[PDB]
Amino acid sequence: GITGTWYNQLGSTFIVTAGADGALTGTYYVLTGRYDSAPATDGSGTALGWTVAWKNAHSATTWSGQYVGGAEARINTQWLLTSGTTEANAWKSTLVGHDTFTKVK
Amino acid sequence: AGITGTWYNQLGSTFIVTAGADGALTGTYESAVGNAESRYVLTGRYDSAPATDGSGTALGWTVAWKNNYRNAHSATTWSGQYVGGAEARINTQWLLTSGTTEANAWKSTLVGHDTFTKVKP
Amino acid sequence: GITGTWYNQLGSTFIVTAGADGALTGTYYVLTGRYDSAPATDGSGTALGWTVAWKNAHSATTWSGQYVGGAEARINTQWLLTSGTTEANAWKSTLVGHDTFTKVK
Amino acid sequence: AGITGTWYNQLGSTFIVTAGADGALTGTYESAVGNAESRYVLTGRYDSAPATDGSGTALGWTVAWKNNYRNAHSATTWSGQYVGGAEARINTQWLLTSGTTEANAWKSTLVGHDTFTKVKP
Amino acid sequence: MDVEAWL
Amino acid sequence: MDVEAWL
Amino acid sequence: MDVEAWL
Amino acid sequence: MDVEAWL
Repeated sequence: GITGTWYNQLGSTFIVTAGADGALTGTYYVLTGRYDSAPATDGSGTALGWTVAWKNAHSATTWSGQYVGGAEARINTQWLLTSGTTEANAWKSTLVGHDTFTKVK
Repeated sequence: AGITGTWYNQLGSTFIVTAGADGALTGTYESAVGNAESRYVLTGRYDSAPATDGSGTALGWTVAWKNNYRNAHSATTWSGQYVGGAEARINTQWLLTSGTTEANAWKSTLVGHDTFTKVKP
Repeated sequence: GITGTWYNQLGSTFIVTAGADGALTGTYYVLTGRYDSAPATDGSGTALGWTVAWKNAHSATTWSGQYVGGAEARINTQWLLTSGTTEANAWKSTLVGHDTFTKVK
Repeated sequence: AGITGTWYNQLGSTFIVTAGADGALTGTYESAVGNAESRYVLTGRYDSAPATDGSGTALGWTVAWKNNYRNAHSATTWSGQYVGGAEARINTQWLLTSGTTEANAWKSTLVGHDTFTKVKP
Repeated sequence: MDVEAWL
Repeated sequence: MDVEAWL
Repeated sequence: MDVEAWL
Repeated sequence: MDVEAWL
């Protein structure tokens, strides 16, 4: 259910392939991550995460979340965006937010 | 390539990370014991052309907590900066998401910080 | 624009009074916080935050975000929910998420 | 009431916090200098009946970065636990939101950790 | 936050 | 994340 | 993250 | 938060 093209709610497009053993690969820029390739059958979503380094914006975002299947499939996430900074500015180097991905724009 | 090698926290987690030439991070989480049964794949990305004025190197990685023996139905991402030198660090924030029902999805993600060092505590 | 009743997207109801000098008071349980009582006139939202201690669930949530005015007024937030735990469990004591508040259910 | 008093980070911020009997937190951020021009109001809540088995006390507070002299159009919330004893701490995570346009709202919130101690560094 | 579910 | 705005 | 404690 | 640096 994960392999394919995903759209966030702000324009962005995520093309991902989910490998049999847990790999996520694709493009957002190169993306790579991992997912639970044997999720529970108890109604739980499928845990996952991926990273894109923005190379050059000297920064990288990680998305952490879960895939939820069905007619209205979603990947529900929260993200951290860290910029390369001086040590003086390191305290303010990470932004946080959320993204909801769906199979249609 | 100062990222490549073994990194620890003061909880003493252990990660062995290889940084590839154009931005790939690969490697593993290893238990204190270091056996396959507690080993998990790590993958991520880093800025392979950071500013060379002392600024940090932006990076991130993910571990999904499934291997050939165990499955915690969860995954953690770490987001942060590598800083080199005699007291090298990877300074991070992490998000740990568990697979949950839709009713519990609101409480699926834990957050915290992690400071990694090259020196085993 | 802040004073009044707000609804998140999951049921919850937030009754708040914004005081002239930056105080937020009200109920969610008692709520208290602060807001920028002289926001910029450059299209920026109004920064704010508040806390509710859940007394007893031995926990407290902080919401951090901004008020955006107009016909479709919103308070857009992200939250941290910390539980009281043993030291052994402190590493996993804080959940993160987001909430969008609107003036209608 | 072990929460009440002055708390510091290793960035050395200074917060003076008063914990009221049934759950109120009040007080101020104070600059290194301690003058009114860099003083900001803090308000929050804490669990006034925590587990008494050594567990932490859940709490949170907010500072909006406006006073009678300055306005940084932003506010920080800290969420965490008070732990008492000889090496008392308030262990927290924070969210710092700036007022932004709708187009920049996506990048309005910074995140990090803060460890508070009673001992001025 | 789903408050009613938490409490 | 508004990627196009960030880059 | 206390990985050993989580697993 | 480095408050002194932010303000």
